Amino acid sequence: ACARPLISVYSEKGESSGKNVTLPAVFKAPIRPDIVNFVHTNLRKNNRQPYAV
Amino acid sequence: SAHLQWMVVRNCSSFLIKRNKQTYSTEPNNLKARNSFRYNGLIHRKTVGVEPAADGKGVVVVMKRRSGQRKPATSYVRTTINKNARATLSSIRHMIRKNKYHPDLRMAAIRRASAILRSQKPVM
Amino acid sequence: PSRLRKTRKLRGHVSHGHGRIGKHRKHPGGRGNAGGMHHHRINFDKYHPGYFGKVGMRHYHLKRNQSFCPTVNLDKLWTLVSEQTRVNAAKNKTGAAPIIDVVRSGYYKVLGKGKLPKQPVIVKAKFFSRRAEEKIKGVGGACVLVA
Amino acid sequence: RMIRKMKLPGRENKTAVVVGTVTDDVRVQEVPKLKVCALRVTSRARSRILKAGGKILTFDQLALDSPKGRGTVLLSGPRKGREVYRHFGKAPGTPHSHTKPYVRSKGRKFERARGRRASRGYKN
Amino acid sequence: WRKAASLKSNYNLPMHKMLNTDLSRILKSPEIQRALRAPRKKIHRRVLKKNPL
Amino acid sequence: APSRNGMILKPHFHKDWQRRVATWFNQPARKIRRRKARQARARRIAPRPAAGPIRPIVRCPTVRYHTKVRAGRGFSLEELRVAGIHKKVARTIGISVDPRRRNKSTESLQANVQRLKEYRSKLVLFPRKPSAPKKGDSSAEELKLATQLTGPVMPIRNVFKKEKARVITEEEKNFKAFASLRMARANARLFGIRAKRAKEAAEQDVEKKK
RNA sequence: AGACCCACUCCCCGGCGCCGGGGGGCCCAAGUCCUUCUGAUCGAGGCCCAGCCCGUGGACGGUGUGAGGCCGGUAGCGGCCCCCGGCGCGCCGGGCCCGGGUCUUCCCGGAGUCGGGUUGCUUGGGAAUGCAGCCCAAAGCGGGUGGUAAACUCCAUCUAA
RNA sequence: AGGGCGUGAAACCGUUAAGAGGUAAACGGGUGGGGUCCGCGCAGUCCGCCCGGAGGAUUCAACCCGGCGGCGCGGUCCGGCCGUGCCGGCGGGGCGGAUCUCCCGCUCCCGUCGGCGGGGGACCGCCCCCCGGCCGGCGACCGGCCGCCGCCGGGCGCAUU
RNA sequence: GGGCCCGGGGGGCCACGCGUCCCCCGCGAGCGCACGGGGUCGGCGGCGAUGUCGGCUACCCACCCGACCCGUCUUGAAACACGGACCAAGGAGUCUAACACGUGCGCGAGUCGGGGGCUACGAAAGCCGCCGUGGCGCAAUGAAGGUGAAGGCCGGCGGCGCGCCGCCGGCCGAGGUGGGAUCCCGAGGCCUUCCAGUCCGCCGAGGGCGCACCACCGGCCCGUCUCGCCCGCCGCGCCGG
RNA sequence: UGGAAUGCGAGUGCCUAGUGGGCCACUUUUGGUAAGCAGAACUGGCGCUGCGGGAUGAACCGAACGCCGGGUUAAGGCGCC
RNA sequence: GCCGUCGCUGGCAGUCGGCAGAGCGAGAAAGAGAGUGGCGCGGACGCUACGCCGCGACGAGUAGGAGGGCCGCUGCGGUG
Ligand SMILES: [Mg+2]
Ligand SMILES: [Mg+2]
Ligand SMILES: [Mg+2]
Ligand SMILES: [Mg+2]
Ligand SMILES: [Mg+2]
Ligand SMILES: [Mg+2]
Ligand SMILES: [Mg+2]
Ligand SMILES: [Mg+2]
Ligand SMILES: [Mg+2]
Ligand SMILES: [Mg+2]
Ligand SMILES: [Mg+2]
Ligand SMILES: [Mg+2]
Ligand SMILES: [Mg+2]
Ligand SMILES: [Mg+2]
Ligand SMILES: [Mg+2]
Ligand SMILES: [Mg+2]
Ligand SMILES: [Mg+2]
Ligand SMILES: [Mg+2]
Ligand SMILES: [Mg+2]
Ligand SMILES: [Mg+2]
Ligand SMILES: [Mg+2]
Ligand SMILES: [Mg+2]
Ligand SMILES: [Mg+2]
Ligand SMILES: [Mg+2]
Ligand SMILES: [Mg+2]
Ligand SMILES: [Mg+2]
Ligand SMILES: [Mg+2]
Ligand SMILES: [Mg+2]
Ligand SMILES: [Mg+2]
Ligand SMILES: [Mg+2]
Ligand SMILES: [Mg+2]
Ligand SMILES: [Mg+2]
Ligand SMILES: [Mg+2]
Ligand SMILES: [Mg+2]
Ligand SMILES: [Mg+2]
Ligand SMILES: [Mg+2]
Ligand SMILES: [Mg+2]
Ligand SMILES: [Mg+2]
Ligand SMILES: [Mg+2]
Ligand SMILES: [Mg+2]
Ligand SMILES: [Mg+2]
Ligand SMILES: [Mg+2]
Ligand SMILES: [Mg+2]
Ligand SMILES: [Mg+2]
Repeated sequence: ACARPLISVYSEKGESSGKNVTLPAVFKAPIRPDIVNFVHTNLRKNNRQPYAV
Repeated sequence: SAHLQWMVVRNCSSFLIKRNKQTYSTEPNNLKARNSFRYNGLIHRKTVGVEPAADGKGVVVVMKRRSGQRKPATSYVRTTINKNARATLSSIRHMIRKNKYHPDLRMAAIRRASAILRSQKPVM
Repeated sequence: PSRLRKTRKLRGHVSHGHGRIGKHRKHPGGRGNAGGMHHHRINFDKYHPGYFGKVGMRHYHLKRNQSFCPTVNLDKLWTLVSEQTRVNAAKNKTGAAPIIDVVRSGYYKVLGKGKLPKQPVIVKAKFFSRRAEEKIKGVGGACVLVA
Repeated sequence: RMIRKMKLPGRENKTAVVVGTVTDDVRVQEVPKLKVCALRVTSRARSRILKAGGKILTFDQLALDSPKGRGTVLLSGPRKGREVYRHFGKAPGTPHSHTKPYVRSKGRKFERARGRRASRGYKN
Repeated sequence: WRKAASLKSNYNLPMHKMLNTDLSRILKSPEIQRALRAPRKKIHRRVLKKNPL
Repeated sequence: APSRNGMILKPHFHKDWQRRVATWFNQPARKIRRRKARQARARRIAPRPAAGPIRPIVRCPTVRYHTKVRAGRGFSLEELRVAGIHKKVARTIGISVDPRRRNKSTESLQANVQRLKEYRSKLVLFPRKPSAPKKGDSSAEELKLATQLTGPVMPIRNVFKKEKARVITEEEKNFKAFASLRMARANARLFGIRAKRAKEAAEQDVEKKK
């Protein structure tokens, strides 16, 4: 959880443009499928429209 | 890691089939289509896959290389083997035991290979 | 969610979990806090002593801004200034003590809980407790009053 | 609390272990060199421990360093240090019960007249 | 991890609860493997009781 | 009916509260509308500042807030008079006026007087007739740089006078903070009765004297 | 208002002519290509390397299923045509003959209302928060308020009818 | 699908077929007999190795060429990125600081001397970028040579394989 | 009878090397049968394509044993207790607010932007930080005025007569007793031809540091009471500590 | 020499529903001529509970219940049903 | 015999293979320890660890509580 390799940048022709970017730290952050499901569950309720008889 | 990735997909995967009190995995390089940590074909650094060749003759043995783990384009080495039945199995046994490449999948790979070759014989 | 609640498991069970004998009637015992000095006296006496009666003077038109007086103890006193403020003062030699102005931090009175590090300090506040001033004086500091 | 319990005689160079969170204490002035294993350490507690020269571990690192837990000092936070336990015990309206009542407000008018002073009915 | 977020007023990456998630490397490591008792993998099924008399 | 230990609750739902529920489902649509009226107003008065007239500094009342300053309603007539701005001309050039407000102390008066003079120094004034400048108007060179201002004009901020470490004296070390406070409360509490006793005492002895 | 200084020419009204958001109408990409299932199909297969064609348009509806490409539409700081509006620029006839600082002398306020008693309602407003009836009924450094009735006394704060 | 016409349930009814019928019917357990259908049964499984007969071939092992891959404590190969590592930096900078500190705007005082507000600079903590030294990963992170092994393609092996 | 059934002059022993000292007088190899860690046969027979084989359950019928009609109130229902002729569709613990405890997640002496603002799905999502005002938490206590959360030791002086109180300077320091998961030391001890003595491990009498928690005893803060002697001063007080 | 036998792992904290009509039997027992009456104690039951026996039956006797095969019983029985 | 529940808070990461050596159920503490001197290329299944395996006990139920439903219904985000 400390490796930050170099990521290629590809040209529009689908080839490695020779440039590189170090992998951002955010891609090493903990993967929490339950924090995601909690957050997705509750945020998706926020674009609802009320219904009532 | 494999164990971390297995905890994300053990019960949430497009390849997961739950039906008739059974469970299967339809992803490539799973030797038994089994929703198992051992036989999952995506989460490990070293995986073995056996498929029928594009034409119904011989099998294709897929091995995951060690370097390009994050590079899907060049991660799998595919070898076609179209010898007789006993020679096809002998190659797979050596491709696994001699290289010490996931030795715990030796018989699953050999059992899967015998099943593809059998299915390529003329039907009666 | 309603799928996780008792109602779903109570389908098919007559009485819906309220009993066959006592049933679920509308308001047995009264509505709200009825019966405090009556059929509900034990609960009130047992769990809410002091509930009934009157105590103390009335004060019409209380304005809670007049008694605003946030307090800070001495054990938290040095957090009101940065860390380098304390280390610089502790290691300097001229004997100069830093000024901690608790009003700037949103406090008025200084209380005495805790102990101070052996480091002189000048404290500014509207109010002090007697033990706060002694403890502040025990480390070589002084208390400064502001209006 | 961790500094106090790790200062008892004969606990030098022992790794403090807590299955939980290590929170910072602003009331502490000097932080000694600690080795700690915790589930979580607050952002400010982490800086203070390291700036003092200590070492922070995870529990997967305690195993590779102390597989059997040797040289460890297992520690726990105050379990009764919660507001709820101020409400447990003899009901507030019984003799010598120092239980905290459940009131919506605190002040002269809120449960202090009858049952709490002899001048109003009684006290216990 | 070393540098707080620049475009968020006060934010930093969430800390890892488990730094090495490779459970197989941990378990197979020499250090843990020295502390273990030998496995007891022999199965002792039920013995049918025969009458000694 | 109460059940074991529990708070005694007095919900205020004994009226027809359902007839007067105010939902907030129009909140995002209100926020858009308010913003759209801020933009059309900013375009309408440009290059005048979108925020509005410059407000003064004032100290919040009560002892809970008097350590803080904020934006007041408008500058007072004494402030404008000392700053040489006509009260009726003040509103025309972006300055707010508050005839009600009184200046009790000089320092607060001066702070707003200086605030006005700083504002008058930043004012870029366009001539009434664009082709016919006049006495007070800004030069044509600095009109090409006149751009609308966003946010409150000269925002008001609470600044603290930092004091450096100084060696504590024996006079300060000797000061008694608690005793000084307790005696001060006593003196301000017994002042009226003490003065009464002194007056009566003189009367009692005087009749003995004369 | 008078005096001494200082500074002033654009501000609007009725007409008249010229110049740069809103409503209505009409329009603007691409398969009905080749086999094929069907009562009919919008279905299925295909459409060279490349990948049928358009795509800022793959919302939706219609059409004998199930349609980006058959039609209407959809996208577009797209096109054209009418009308209303707004914002600017000039002319005619009008109105205004306009301001600031300091001194000097002057002038300045809402009454059957306030306030008081009592009654009824009302309020969280408690020796009475507000309102109303009846009685009493003002003052002018006065009057109102200053959340406990009242006298004496300072303060603060506004200026009702 | 025949104009209250999509589908067309249940109750209830007509008829056809089968079975049965004096303790109302119905029901549980246990068999039995008869039907409707199903096995799309009716000379009964399949697989590995071995032995033997008949044959038949993109003929085996071993060798050579080429490609690919795994591993190497290559006891210490070269090149690399690279340490949420540690040391030395005249290193070139950002962030923060209730750590200190020549320039300026306004103001009190006589052209002088002070206060507020606005700016450098030093300092400290952290971070990024540059250079040298140790150990250090490359299993969330690789290339070149060498070695071993494995696999495939092509030769050669032409037959007790 | 008991004394490995004491000692002396035909029938069963889970007796069977020896140097010795002397009480007394550390590995043989095979093979095989089995009352031996739960069943096998390395045993057989008949029938089989147009009327026969298998088909639990399922349709109809029969017989034997069993068998009162449900829901409900009720001590007690098959009841001569009430609802129920039959079939379809509909039909009853919800939502809002408040509170309590439990659980999960985030951050943590803090935490929360919910109101406001900025920048098709989107009325969403993202940002604010001199938007954290504010809420809850971080301090209690008293009707209130108000007050508001450890000490000891050393040296000197002062008052009383070695001890006490008031005052000055240096040292240590957030209590203790009992139990207490875990952790720590380690008498002794864990074998291979035999002796010595090492490296890593491991068991362990006894002894320690002792988490949380509980019981107990101290202490500290606010209200009240009783007793009592002092200390401060710009205000010498019906003052303050 | 953990200082009688026997048996058994204990302690502890929160939240908590339904109930708050009961009725019956051995023994003891109050009122009443008595009652399948009214009222108590102890234990056990029925209520909430099927099952073998008492022909039949809330409580009696035996015994308490996962779906089964074999064996043996209890209380009760063995002319025929 | 079989089903389930409960308990053993039981066992399995040791699939440690020709870079090899198969064990730790056994009456009675702790090492199948490490040293220094005196031909073939072969070896079943397993491990959705929320999984798999073993052993022992047990199983009445109204009011009521709790758990699990790969029980069923309608719509929404993903996926097939
Ligand atoms: Mg039930
Ligand atoms: Mg009911
Ligand atoms: Mg209930
Ligand atoms: Mg009830
Ligand atoms: Mg209710
Ligand atoms: Mg209740
Ligand atoms: Mg259509
Ligand atoms: Mg097509
Ligand atoms: Mg369409
Ligand atoms: Mg198409
Ligand atoms: Mg079109
Ligand atoms: Mg359009
Ligand atoms: Mg008026
Ligand atoms: Mg009324
Ligand atoms: Mg009322
Ligand atoms: Mg008053
Ligand atoms: Mg039809
Ligand atoms: Mg139709
Ligand atoms: Mg119809
Ligand atoms: Mg019809
Ligand atoms: Mg019919
Ligand atoms: Mg018939
Ligand atoms: Mg019968
Ligand atoms: Mg019958
Ligand atoms: Mg009923
Ligand atoms: Mg009855
Ligand atoms: Mg019934
Ligand atoms: Mg009857
Ligand atoms: Mg009835
Ligand atoms: Mg009826
Ligand atoms: Mg229905
Ligand atoms: Mg409750
Ligand atoms: Mg909670
Ligand atoms: Mg929308
Ligand atoms: Mg009742
Ligand atoms: Mg009775
Ligand atoms: Mg009775
Ligand atoms: Mg009942
Ligand atoms: Mg019972
Ligand atoms: Mg029973
Ligand atoms: Mg009988
Ligand atoms: Mg039986
Ligand atoms: Mg009989
Ligand atoms: Mg049960």
